[PDB]
Amino acid sequence: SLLTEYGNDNICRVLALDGGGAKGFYTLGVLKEIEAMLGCPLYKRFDLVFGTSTGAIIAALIALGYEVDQIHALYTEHVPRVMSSRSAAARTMALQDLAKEVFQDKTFEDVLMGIGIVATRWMTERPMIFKGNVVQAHGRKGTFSPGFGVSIADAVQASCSAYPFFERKVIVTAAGDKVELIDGGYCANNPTLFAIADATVALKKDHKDIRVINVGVGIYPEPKPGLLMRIAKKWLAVQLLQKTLEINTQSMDQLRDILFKDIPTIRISDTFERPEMATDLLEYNLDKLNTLRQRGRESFGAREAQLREFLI
Amino acid sequence: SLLTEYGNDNICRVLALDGGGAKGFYTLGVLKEIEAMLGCPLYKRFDLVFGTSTGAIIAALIALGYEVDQIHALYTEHVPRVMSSRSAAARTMALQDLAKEVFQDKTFEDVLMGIGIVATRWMTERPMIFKGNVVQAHGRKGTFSPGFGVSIADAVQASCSAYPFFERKVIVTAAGDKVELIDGGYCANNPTLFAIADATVALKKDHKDIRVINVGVGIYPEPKPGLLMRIAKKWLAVQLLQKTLEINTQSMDQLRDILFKDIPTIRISDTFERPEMATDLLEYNLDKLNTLRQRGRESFGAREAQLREFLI
Ligand SMILES: Nc1ncnc2c1ncn2[C@@H]1O[C@@H]2COP(=O)(O)O[C@H]3[C@@H](O)[C@H](n4ccc(=O)[nH]c4=O)O[C@@H]3COP(=O)(O)O[C@H]2[C@H]1O
Ligand SMILES: Nc1ncnc2c1ncn2[C@@H]1O[C@@H]2COP(=O)(O)O[C@H]3[C@@H](O)[C@H](n4ccc(=O)[nH]c4=O)O[C@@H]3COP(=O)(O)O[C@H]2[C@H]1O
Repeated sequence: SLLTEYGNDNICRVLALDGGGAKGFYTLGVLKEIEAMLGCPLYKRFDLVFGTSTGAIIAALIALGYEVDQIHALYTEHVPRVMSSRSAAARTMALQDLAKEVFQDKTFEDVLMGIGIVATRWMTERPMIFKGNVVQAHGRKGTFSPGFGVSIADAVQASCSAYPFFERKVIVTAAGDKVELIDGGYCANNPTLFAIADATVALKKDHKDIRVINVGVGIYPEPKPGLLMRIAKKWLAVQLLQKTLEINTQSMDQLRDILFKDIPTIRISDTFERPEMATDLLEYNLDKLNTLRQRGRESFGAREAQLREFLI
Repeated sequence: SLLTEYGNDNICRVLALDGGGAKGFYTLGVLKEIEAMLGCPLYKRFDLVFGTSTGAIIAALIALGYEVDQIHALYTEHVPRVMSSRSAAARTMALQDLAKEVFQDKTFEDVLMGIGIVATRWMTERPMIFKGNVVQAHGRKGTFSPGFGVSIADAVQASCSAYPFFERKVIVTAAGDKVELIDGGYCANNPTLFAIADATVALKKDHKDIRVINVGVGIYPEPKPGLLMRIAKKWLAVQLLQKTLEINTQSMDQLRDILFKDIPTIRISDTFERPEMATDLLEYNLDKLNTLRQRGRESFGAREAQLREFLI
């Protein structure tokens, strides 16, 4: 049904997807409406998609040409099960199962658009960004291999490996370098700035010719310690994890606005008074998470006129 | 003794100081040597100083015209006592005592150079940066008040209030807005990028005419859970706090390098195999912390030739 076709212009259209546990049902609600407004799969209209943690799941599926409805079905099938886990080993196994089943043996040579999948290096404590094409590399292009030769499953699993509650994910690059990786949300749970870095620096696009759409997971009432103590034994570490991720997400958006006022950007992550959920790490109740789909469609509707102007 | 005088050029010299508990003895070791190499108090040569958490203590004293030896004496007198606290209430009281005793009733109208003191808004989860002069504001300059009318004590206490282990610090701005603030290290424990944002965007300085010096606290062997379990009851939250702060520090440096390759910058935060310490929150043993002073002087000596070229 997504038969609408678009001409080519010199405008770089960038999509940046936040991480947020199983609450990306909100993200998919926003994306569904953007898809139906365009009349084409998202990879045809967007030049670059960045994602972090469970947002990298969506970003990778978009880059492989999936339609949002297909993404929603896979996301429903696998993401809540990961978050329902209540042991580190169960969480890591659930996540490994998701990665292989969803992405199989696809690689970063298989993508149909620019991509960036953000993880965090345990050793250097700096990001490792799996990319698809050398033209968005900022250096060392003689040794560039798409995705470091790593499969999309391993890159997405790394992006999601929120140690200490998941195991760290060990990777060996095509150049023969072994790296231990953890969740990308520690350095850029909101990956918009990173995506902009590719567009401005690596793709040499002028700020006038960039359109950025950054979709989050939405903002909901924070779980209080009384609830957290009943479901998590390390409740304070669980709360600290959530609060720090939120700060990283919001402060990253403020920094983008400070440094890149002249880059047209729409961020979609509205505040709601329901549902009352656990943290991103722990929430898996599909009855609550499915209502985030509607909330995402509501957030699109509040911005549809400007989104039409961005994406044409 | 600091009698050397320097002419005026159009080069913006920027100093950016990481947070790191009581381990800023390392920072002061680096700064002592920079001071003695210059022959003047740091505020005469530097145009802008940014600091976060215990690094904002040093940055504020530099901005008030203190000499590094004076800063070291105050830092020794008050910072380790804060970190020796083993209850939230004891920590918050120790920190309040430090703020008032060290800075008394000085305000952001009392500074002798540009300053930025970074804290984190609990509500918006975005930075609140206390500044001294409207010319480094990026907007809303009609309502600008130096430091929001807040005293340096309250701004530095806010920058250091690492909730959940300190209480959040309540502030009322000169415009009559009340804000709850926590440690700046949650959004920019390394404040170099923020400082660069002021120099490039707000001060309209060309990248060629900026010199950035970013001093950290150094990198040391990480405490393992066996040790942490013996000194902290919420040891996993304590470890997560340290690891996330480190990632914020190092990833912030990587992002600066990606976005601002053409801004001359020196970062000084070397790796050492001793001393073995607790996390930044918990370490207070002066016998260990005092050896960081020597390590900071060693780190300066490895970069003295290039530091001479930066600062003349
Ligand atoms: N848009 C951005 N926003 C914020 N930070 C960014 C961004 N881009 C890079 N970085 C950081 O800068 C460091 C060096 O980047 P370089 O581009 O200069 O060199 C690249 C490239 O040549 C090659 N390579 C990259 C991707 C791939 O799929 N295959 C592959 O071969 O490896 C190096 C990447 O390694 P890391 O990713 O581990 O480290 C990066 C990252 O920490
Ligand atoms: N260099 C930077 N790097 C990264 N982020 C930055 C930087 N600078 C600002 N921001 C962020 O951008 C938001 C809006 O900044 P604006 O400069 O546009 O307006 C300012 C100013 O007009 C006025 N004001 C500022 C300081 C002072 O001592 N008295 C005073 O009156 O208040 C607003 C500040 O409030 P916050 O600090 O709470 O929010 C900031 C911050 O989140």
